[PDB]
Amino acid sequence: RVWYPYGSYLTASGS
Amino acid sequence: RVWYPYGSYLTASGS
Amino acid sequence: RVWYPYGSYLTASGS
Amino acid sequence: RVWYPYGSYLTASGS
Amino acid sequence: ADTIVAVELDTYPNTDIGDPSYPHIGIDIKSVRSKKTAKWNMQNGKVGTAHIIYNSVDKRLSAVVSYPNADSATVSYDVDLDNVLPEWVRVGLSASTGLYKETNTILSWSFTSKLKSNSTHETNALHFMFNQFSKDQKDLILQGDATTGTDGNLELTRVSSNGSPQGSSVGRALFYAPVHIWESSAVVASFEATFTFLIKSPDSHPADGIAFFISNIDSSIPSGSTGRLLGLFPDAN
Amino acid sequence: ADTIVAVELDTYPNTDIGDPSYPHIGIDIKSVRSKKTAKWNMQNGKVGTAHIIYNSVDKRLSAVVSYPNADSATVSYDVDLDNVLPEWVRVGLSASTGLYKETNTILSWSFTSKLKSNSTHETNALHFMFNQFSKDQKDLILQGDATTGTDGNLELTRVSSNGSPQGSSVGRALFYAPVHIWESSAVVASFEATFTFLIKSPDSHPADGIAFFISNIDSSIPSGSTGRLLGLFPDAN
Amino acid sequence: ADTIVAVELDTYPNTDIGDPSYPHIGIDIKSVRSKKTAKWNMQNGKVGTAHIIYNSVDKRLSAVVSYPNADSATVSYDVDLDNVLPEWVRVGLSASTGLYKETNTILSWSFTSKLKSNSTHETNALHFMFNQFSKDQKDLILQGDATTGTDGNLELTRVSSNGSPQGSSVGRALFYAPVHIWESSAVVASFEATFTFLIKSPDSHPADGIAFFISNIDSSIPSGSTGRLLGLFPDAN
Amino acid sequence: ADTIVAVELDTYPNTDIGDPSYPHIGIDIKSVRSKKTAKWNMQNGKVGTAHIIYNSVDKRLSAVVSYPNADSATVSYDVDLDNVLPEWVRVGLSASTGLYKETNTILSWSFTSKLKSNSTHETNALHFMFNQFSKDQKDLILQGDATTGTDGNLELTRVSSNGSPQGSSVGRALFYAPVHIWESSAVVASFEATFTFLIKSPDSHPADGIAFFISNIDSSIPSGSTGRLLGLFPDAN
Ligand SMILES: [Ca+2]
Ligand SMILES: [Ca+2]
Ligand SMILES: [Ca+2]
Ligand SMILES: [Ca+2]
Ligand SMILES: [Mn+2]
Ligand SMILES: [Mn+2]
Ligand SMILES: [Mn+2]
Ligand SMILES: [Mn+2]
Repeated sequence: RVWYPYGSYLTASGS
Repeated sequence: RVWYPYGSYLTASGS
Repeated sequence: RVWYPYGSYLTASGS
Repeated sequence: RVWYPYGSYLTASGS
Repeated sequence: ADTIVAVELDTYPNTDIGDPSYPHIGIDIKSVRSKKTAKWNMQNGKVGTAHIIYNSVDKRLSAVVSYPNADSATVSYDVDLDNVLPEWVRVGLSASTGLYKETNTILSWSFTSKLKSNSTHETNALHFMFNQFSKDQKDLILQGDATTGTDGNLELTRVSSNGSPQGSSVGRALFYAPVHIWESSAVVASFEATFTFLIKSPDSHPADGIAFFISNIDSSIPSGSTGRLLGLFPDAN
Repeated sequence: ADTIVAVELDTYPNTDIGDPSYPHIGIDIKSVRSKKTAKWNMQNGKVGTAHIIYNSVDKRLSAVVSYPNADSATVSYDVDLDNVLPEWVRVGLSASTGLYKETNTILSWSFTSKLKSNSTHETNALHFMFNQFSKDQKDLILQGDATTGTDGNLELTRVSSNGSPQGSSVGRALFYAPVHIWESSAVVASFEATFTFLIKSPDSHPADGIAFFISNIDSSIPSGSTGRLLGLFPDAN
Repeated sequence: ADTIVAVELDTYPNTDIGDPSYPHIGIDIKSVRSKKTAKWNMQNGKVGTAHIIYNSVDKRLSAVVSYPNADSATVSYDVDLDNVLPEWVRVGLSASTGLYKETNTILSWSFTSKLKSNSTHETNALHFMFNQFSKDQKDLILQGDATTGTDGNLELTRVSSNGSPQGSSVGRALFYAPVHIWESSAVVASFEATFTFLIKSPDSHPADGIAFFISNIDSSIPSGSTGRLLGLFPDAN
Repeated sequence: ADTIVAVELDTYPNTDIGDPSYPHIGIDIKSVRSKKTAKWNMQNGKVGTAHIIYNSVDKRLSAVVSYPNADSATVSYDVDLDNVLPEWVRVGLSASTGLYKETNTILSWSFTSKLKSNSTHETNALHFMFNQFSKDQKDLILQGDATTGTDGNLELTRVSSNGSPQGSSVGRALFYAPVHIWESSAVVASFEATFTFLIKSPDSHPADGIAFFISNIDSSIPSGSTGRLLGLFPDAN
């Protein structure tokens, strides 16, 4: 856990 | 004079 | 870090 | 072909 | 005023001026109101890559932005740069913050331009690649809050001593030499740009974004072009 | 059979199988019947240039053929090479004659391919450039009547002692190493090919043309693929 | 029967055949007994970099091996390659283990060759870059225990599942296409190669080394050339 | 006040200041009196080629000048450029005439510089290529009588309408952007430059020469540096 905020979409991987 | 045969088109220059 | 043998001497860097 | 002066000697090519 | 053509990596949605309701990628032509956009899954905290391409045959400007192992976003727009930009331009990177902030760190940047006139193999080319930025990068013109040398990276906007980003900041970096982007008698003209960035944000939403742009040589940061204006436009028309 | 993708410089109009009523440029996908074509003002006697580009972002294959100081011809077609070609291929040049003839001389040839996986700067590249062809070009696979070394050029089809072209001839030249043209996990994949040619013809109409092609590694000249088949297809379906 | 020219990253003192009494880098011309060596502070578990260059003007073969932050080991030798190698050769990487072992992992490999001849601006060039290695790398020739695919890397010798190197192992990798390394007509001929490596020894006692080599097109591993012979020479004369 | 490093194409024996008694090529380090020279069979009316290279590993500056079919003049000198030039410099071309004249026409110019640092695969590079020269070449700095546009070429000194060279003339051309020619951290630093020239003398009695040089960013033509001084040095010490 750390984060990618108000992120958007679908199937992706770079934690 | 030498040539570009049954040539096709328009405005061009390489004799 | 298994440091290691077969590497010469003189100036280095590590911990 | 104004050949020319200021160019050394030895092996060449021309006509 | 200046003549801008840019590919923006917009992090905040200012629906009050065109922005879609989510972080997005976009192509701007002389206006902050993108001619075309695409959804983008920004990932606060990690290193991403942006690839931008254009050639005079298809006359299509396309961009790709992705994160290692995640999905990538693509945006394309048909445009004849010949009658939008002057034949000589300057290329650079711009970034800004405002109410909300984020870091706008550039870890590497490369550019390649090629122009072959109708005389054949008469190709003119320009290429530069930056993987390390020194404290004194004489081949770069820094405007606004831009600075180099820190960790070998290029920080486009203000960053505190500990690394915390600051609000209401703008800065750009343009490559020093003018670039011949198009020629009247050119069989083929093309260019490709690439750069890796790192956008980290402490507060709620990060803002405002980064953008790759091409402009008239003597271009400079418009006054008040902070925030939603990405340091590229004086107004939002 | 083989899997071909080619950009043909068709010099003779075989309207009996699709050809437009004039010399043309075209994009062929597994068939001699071009998916798209463009008019071409061939110039018997002089050196021309052909530029071919493709990138996985726009997935558009485009070509440009021109003569110094004349007008150029452009052809483009949207195609996702990923599901047309195998990930490993071979690239080469093909040419042929039949009832009518012409010389099919290649004066220079360069190729560049780049593949960057989703791991970032993980770019794989291949690049070769031929400006001189020796009598023994070990990095080329010659098929049919192809020969190198004469005047440092690559003659794809039969040429007499004095330089007169011969009828019913075919020959190709493929670069020796296999090429990785696309990868499953590739953010961006692109390639560009360029070559200068010299088509001279003694008789009425020159024929049959030259073509840049990509195929399965072990590809070879189909039987009877002379004439209208440009040494690429077994039939005209 | 084989002509070999190589820069060796000797991690092992076989002082019984010439090796100095410490890890070193050296230049070999048709013999395992280096013409010139240079002390090398090899570092186990750390990624290193090797850079090799050569030009026909100076006729000097130079190499640099370094680790980030540490210093560099350099070695040079004056040799006219026109009198040592055939016109067409094949380039590659080799490594071996014997009584003692280490992993000989290659993380990336680049190579560039250029030849200019009796014609203004007439140059032939070959360039390839590997940052990722597929399980099926069709443009590489793997000999002996060499393999690819594991973490996108190229393992020159056996390593097992848990990543521990095996003794008495030998492997090589050569680029598929032959290379034109020189020609009489050539005005300027040069080449440069680069590769990053990771030599790890769990037992912590490295052997035997990695090497960059050039040889005749038909080269293959000599009998019992494991261990001190680095998979290059048949004997130690 | 200026630091100059140059490879001179001296078409004139000013044996009163060191020049051998025939046309030659030489390497100058802060002085017009070459450190090392080499006989050169200069050819009037014929296009020639100059190739200059240098790397930090060997620290040798080499140059080759040749004409198609004729032989090559070569010259090398061992010099560590880290102790002669500042970190940032500007590269360019210079030429002059005096009592006697010749045309100093440049038909093409290429340059490539590279720096690798304390980071695996971390390199900075600059590359530019000129085959055509526009009347308004904004990425070049023309000093003295230098001009561009005439036949797409770059005329370093005066030539008049009928193409006849003028005496007592001096001109230079420098690339606009500063160049990073070296750095302490650099593991491998190198550069190579190439240009084709046409030295013609109607009267048939050449003078004074052309030169490729590197200098501090703020360099300009010294007073009375026409003639034997090649527009580089203020005196002949
Ligand atoms: Ca916005
Ligand atoms: Ca046809
Ligand atoms: Ca050993
Ligand atoms: Ca002189
Ligand atoms: Mn926007
Ligand atoms: Mn057709
Ligand atoms: Mn040894
Ligand atoms: Mn001199």
